[PDB]
Amino acid sequence: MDVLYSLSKTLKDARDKIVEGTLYSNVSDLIQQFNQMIITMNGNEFQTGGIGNLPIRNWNFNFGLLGTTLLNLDANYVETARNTIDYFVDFVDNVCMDEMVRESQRNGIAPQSDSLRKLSAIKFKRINFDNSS
Amino acid sequence: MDVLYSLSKTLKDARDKIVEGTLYSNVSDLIQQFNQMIITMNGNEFQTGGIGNLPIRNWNFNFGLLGTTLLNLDANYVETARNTIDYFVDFVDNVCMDEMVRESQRNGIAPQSDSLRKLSAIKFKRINFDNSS
Amino acid sequence: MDVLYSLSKTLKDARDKIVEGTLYSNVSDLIQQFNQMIITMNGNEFQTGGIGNLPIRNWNFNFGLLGTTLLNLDANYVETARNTIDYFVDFVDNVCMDEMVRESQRNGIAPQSDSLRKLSAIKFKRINFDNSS
Amino acid sequence: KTKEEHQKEVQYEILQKTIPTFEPKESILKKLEDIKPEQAKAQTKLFRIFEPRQKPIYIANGEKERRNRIYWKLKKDTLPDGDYDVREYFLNLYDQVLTEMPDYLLLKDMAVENKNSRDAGKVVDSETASICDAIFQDEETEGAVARFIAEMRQRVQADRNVVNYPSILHPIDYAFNEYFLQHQLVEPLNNDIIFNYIPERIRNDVNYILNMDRNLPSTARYIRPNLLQDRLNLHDNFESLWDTITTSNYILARSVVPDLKELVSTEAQIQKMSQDLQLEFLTGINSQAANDCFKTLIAAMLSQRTMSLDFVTTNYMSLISGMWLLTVVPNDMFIRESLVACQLAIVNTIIYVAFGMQRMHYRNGDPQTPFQIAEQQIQNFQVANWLHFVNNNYFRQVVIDGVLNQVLNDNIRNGHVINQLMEALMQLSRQQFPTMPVDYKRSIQRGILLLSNRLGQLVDLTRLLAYSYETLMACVTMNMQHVQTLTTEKLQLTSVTSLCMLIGNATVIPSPQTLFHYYNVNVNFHSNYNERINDAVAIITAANRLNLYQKKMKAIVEDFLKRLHIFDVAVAPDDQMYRLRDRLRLLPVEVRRLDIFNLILMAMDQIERASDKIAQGVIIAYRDMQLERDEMYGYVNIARNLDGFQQINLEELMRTGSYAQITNMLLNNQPVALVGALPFVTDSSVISLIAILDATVFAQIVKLRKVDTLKPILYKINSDSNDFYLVANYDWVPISTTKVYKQVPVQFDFRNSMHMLTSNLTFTVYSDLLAFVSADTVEPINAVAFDNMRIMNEL
Amino acid sequence: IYWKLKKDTLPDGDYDVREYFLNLYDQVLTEMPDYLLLKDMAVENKNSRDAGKVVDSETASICDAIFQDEETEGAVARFIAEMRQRVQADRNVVNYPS
Repeated sequence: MDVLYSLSKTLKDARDKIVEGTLYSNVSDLIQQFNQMIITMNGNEFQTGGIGNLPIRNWNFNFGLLGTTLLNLDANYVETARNTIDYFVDFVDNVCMDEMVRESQRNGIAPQSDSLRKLSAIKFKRINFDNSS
Repeated sequence: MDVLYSLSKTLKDARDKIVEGTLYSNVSDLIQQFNQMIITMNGNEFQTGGIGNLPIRNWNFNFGLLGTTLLNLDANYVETARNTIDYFVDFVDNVCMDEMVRESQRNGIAPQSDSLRKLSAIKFKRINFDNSS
Repeated sequence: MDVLYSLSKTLKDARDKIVEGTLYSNVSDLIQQFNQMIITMNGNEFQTGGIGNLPIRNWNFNFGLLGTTLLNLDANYVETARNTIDYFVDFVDNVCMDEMVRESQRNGIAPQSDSLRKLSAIKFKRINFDNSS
Repeated sequence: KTKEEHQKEVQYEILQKTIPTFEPKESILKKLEDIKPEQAKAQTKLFRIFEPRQKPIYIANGEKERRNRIYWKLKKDTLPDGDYDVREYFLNLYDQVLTEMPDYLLLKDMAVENKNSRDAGKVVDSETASICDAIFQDEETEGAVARFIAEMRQRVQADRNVVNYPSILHPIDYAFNEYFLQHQLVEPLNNDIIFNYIPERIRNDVNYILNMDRNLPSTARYIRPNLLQDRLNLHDNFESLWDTITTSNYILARSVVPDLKELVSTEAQIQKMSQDLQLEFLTGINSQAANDCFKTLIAAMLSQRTMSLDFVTTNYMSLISGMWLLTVVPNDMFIRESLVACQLAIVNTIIYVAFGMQRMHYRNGDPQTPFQIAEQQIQNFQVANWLHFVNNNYFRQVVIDGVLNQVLNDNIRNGHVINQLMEALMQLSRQQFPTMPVDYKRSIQRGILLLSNRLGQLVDLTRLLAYSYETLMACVTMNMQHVQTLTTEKLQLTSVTSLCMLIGNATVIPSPQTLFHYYNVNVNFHSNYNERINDAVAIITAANRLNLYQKKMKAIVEDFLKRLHIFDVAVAPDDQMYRLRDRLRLLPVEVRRLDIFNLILMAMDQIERASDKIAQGVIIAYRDMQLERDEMYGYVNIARNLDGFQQINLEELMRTGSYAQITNMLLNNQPVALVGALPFVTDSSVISLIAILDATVFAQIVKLRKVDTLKPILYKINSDSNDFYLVANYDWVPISTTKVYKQVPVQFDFRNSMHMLTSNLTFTVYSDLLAFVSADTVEPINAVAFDNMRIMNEL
Repeated sequence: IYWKLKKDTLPDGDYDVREYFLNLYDQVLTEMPDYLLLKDMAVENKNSRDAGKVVDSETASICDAIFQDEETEGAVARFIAEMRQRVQADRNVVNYPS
């Protein structure tokens, strides 16, 4: 649960702050969190869908790392970030829209969807950035 | 007066951004702020209440320094932080509760509680992390 | 357009988080951003107004550089920061007032005021910051 | 007495064996003055970790393809067994790259001539030229690559001082070099910058004149010396280290105190004092002693030492001079023993003797000094007022330009308290002095008259001392706290009397060159201290984040202390070392070193995967598996994942010593997956694979209860194996059990390895920053003070 | 491994037993420690995978003997390897294993 919100917050801050012409010493923490997330999620398989009309999609994290050595972000780095950001936002939208419409008559507070069940393991708990909402 | 708001912001940040899984690089500044606050506030004793049915309670401050070594926060760090977080939350809650009801005809701006009187002294001015609301 | 928002956000962050007592770690990004903005905006002039009864005013930027190495900011740092913070606030107010009253039939998205036309140059794009708004 | 002196020497030696200072107190001066500034170190050759090699590929069926594909490899392959040793080597490389950190790059000189391009252009580095020649001669590349290699051009925009060169490197190396390029430590040097770098108090003076004569080139590049304040709070719980530091500062300050000139004749003054004192003691009065005492006093007031008072009470003139000493120097600069002893002696030998009051019964250790009791017991206005002034004379806490300093009060600074002292002494001179013998009283009052009869010279001496203190303290960079310390400096009371009774009319101000020498030495020491602190904290923080728990922090703290050039490690106490370590653990590291560590930790996975002498782990799986084919090698046990098998860390089991789990999982035949930095034996023998061998390389694990010797096997079946004809001529599925957790080395891609560097055209490194300023002193006679009055007003 | 007396000079006879006890008490009181340092008596353990230090050389020998005995289980070995001194210099207190 909290892992999904941490990923969403990371993506939102990446959308807000990764623009051409900024200073790296202002978004260093966000870039570090993004790199840690992409290291953790790399090499996994996911399945989403099953009911209603939501399509059955397979998701694989296979994106390369992001450099942090440039003092000013340029257009190349901007588009490199943006492509993966759009992919991640589509993935999180899909998993959220899957989880929203499912419920149970007992133990409703617990996750029910396959993706949320899988993302509740022990290792994935090493990605939790902020809970500010 | 602003010291109370800084304390509240520090407590909220410590409770929300300090959980298991967060890389230390995300909250290094918060760690430094918390260490400074706990060092400065240590050793000074406060009292609250003294009017109406509001209970009269004492206060003490003897707490260790939050660590800065582990790459990623662990559960022991979480418990160590959260114990002091709980105590300080109780302290600030009682302080504001006492400061609300008391009032004066003259010098309405002037704080009326001894807690605030000692808070705005010449030694506690080292904790003003934020004024943004 | 985005440069004006960056200026406003930087001014807000500076006038909020620069208060005597806070540790220097809390303003590292603020210090870097403010220093780059000051060193980039200097050696320049602007003219605003020229329509209606708004104050037709000329502005010159030749301010100095803030200190960098300080364990804890004293009141001198806050005063020398505010002495330019107020000037920047007045400049942003003048620019926004001159921008709001203007209008055009064609290409309303693009900037119209001469000050905004000049500020849209790439050389000022280094003042870009986060877009959390 | 000799036995008593031996016992006291034994006790003081036991005390001294807890202080890091060498036996003679003069070698510290040499070590300090020999401290070179922060060395400017350029990079003669580019910092490269990855270089390309040529390797043959194989058809999927297991025969050579005749193509020669370019791969990547480490320059050095020295990654040993065990994850802990790998991370220790990583920390060593971190230290190496931290020491090798450059400050400025002249990329024009590093460029070399190129032959590949038909335009006779330039290339960045010799290694880039060699790899470009390698890719140019070979015909297994695209034509667009040839077009780019022929059209790649350098550009020099000298007006804005920007130059670019094309380079071919791996992303890690290019990221390193670009971060070094964009994060340069050098800043432009303007006339205003060099003018405001000079301390402002000296600039505001009128005794000195600062004239700018040398012409700064428009391409001025200088490194700003680090001026960060102390981050250790060396004023509490650090008595030994603080004592060593302040003793070194005392020696350095003593080294720069100007000497006195043409004092009044000593023999005549001795004769006059002997005649006036009516002697039936006064020995040890020489100009050398006076100069040494003056230098000791000014240096002690400067470097915030603690001064012990030594006297022989039989010489009342010693206490008379000590009256002036106590008036001038604030009482908080001494240790309590000396202050209480001197106060009790002075009060019970001069004043209370003269005023017909009982001798002051007193108890040591009262919260109030005896002078306060004197103040609230005597109603003679002159001496009472003087006693009050001395009572509340303390160092004043001020902050100038963000630098903490302790300065004297204004009243003594202009030389006015000497008039009060003279008036009080003259009041005591004609006093009745009851219940005292004849000759003793006569001698006392005549000595008092002798000290009173030097009013103008005493005023000049004290205000000259004040001005010298101001001038010397102006250039102090590090702040000075105020706290009592273990050791002290012996102040000779007889020397104080000599200075009081022998001061002439010679104005002596510090020489400008001496002032600049002291300032440069102090700032060099401060920069070295700050940089060593930064390196130590970065080392400890990086080691802690990367999980290196055996790194004894005591060794790192030992190296840090030893590299301060003013200490001695073999004497330090362990508890204070642990306190210093705990202080260091909580400081935030500077951003450059933290970012370097972040880059290292983001590239460590790739670096470890790149080596061919190391592997991530092994899977046995206790089941038959079809061999996976690869382009790099004919038939390999490639397992790019550890899916479906339980993971156990070898180093964890080894250090913990719990061997039960792996022993059971090996004996009872259950699939497992060991993970750890393990070298592997390449097996180019298909017959060795047929006769199953990767099933007994784990027996020694339980045979000897050790894991370092564990040397797994990886099968490499190719055409050149001396037995490959079995696979080609017989039909059998390649069957094996043991796989190795390894990723294929990255294919050499040219369109992403190519990169362009950004740097300045050319410049010069400036560090001295003092050869561009001249300071000629005014004539020594006409020197004035803050109030625009002359320094010495007696002529 | 069990417990045995380091010294076995006790003579027979209950009276001689009491005499030996009196001599032991006298030796203990004569060898009384006035100030007890704990940093001096420290030999680094070769088997502590956290690079700890122990109280006595014989303690190190015992730790090495237990750590290296093929007839012993792994839990005790891991407990041996987990030994490490923790120093808290802010309150002037240290802890050692024995």
